[PDB]
Amino acid sequence: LPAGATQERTQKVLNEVTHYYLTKEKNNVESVFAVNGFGFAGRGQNTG
Amino acid sequence: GSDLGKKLLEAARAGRDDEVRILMANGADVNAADVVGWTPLHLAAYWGHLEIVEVLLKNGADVNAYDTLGSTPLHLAAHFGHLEIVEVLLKNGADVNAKDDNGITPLHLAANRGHLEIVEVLLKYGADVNAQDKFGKTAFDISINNGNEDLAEILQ
Amino acid sequence: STEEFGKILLKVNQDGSRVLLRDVAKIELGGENYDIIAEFNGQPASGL
Amino acid sequence: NKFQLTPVDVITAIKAQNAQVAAGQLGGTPPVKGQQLNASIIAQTRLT
Repeated sequence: LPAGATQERTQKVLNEVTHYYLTKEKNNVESVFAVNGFGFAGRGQNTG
Repeated sequence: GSDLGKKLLEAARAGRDDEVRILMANGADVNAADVVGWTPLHLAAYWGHLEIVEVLLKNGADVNAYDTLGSTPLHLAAHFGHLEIVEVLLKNGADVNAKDDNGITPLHLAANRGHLEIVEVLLKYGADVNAQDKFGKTAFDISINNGNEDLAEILQ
Repeated sequence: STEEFGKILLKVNQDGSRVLLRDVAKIELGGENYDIIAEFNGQPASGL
Repeated sequence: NKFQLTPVDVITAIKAQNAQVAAGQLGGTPPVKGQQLNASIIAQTRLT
């Protein structure tokens, strides 16, 4: 998410991502382990 | 300094009901005391051995025996939630308003740990609700400090 | 316990009333840190 | 001596006014719902 983005906003996007995989890829995906506040570029509320 | 006296103290602590009965018959002193003034009835009450409390009282043990700091079997029974033992001690004429060296009573100790059932039984046997310890604290004060509203209601 | 932490006497007022820690704060068991939220198919999760 | 001061006052003043202070964040975790902004709080930094 962009600069200053909050935990709550990032959780909405991870929920959209989680829902997609358990819906449009229901046949292929077993589970989604969503992690709010950690990325490979860096960590904080605007990363997941 | 009797050998059978020391065995009874150790026996009554571990909860050996049959070994107590044997030592009673062998003529062991029921009112034998520790270095700290604890009797078998003190230890039976503390560790919560009901049958031994009943057996010791049947063989003429001092129900109001006090340790070197003024605490009685009822203090220990009431403090650590041994409701059945509190009833038996009180049935055998235990001093419900007994003060230790701090002025602490069975009602204070029961209220401290929020033992509602024990508090209500102590009150039935005529526990002084207005009794103060050396700091001027009542059971009600203790209940308020701990944030126990159920217990505070009972003492009001 | 939260109860014992609540009883911490912060000060005694001049009138003789008591200010306990629970009179100035809420007291609960929580995390050391709240910067990471983990989920497994949308439901709360931890892991190793 | 002219200002009634000693090396103790100097050392005390240096530790206070040459300090790097941790001051948390705006919208820090755990946040309230609806929080729009997450931003680092900058207090005193080391003198340069």
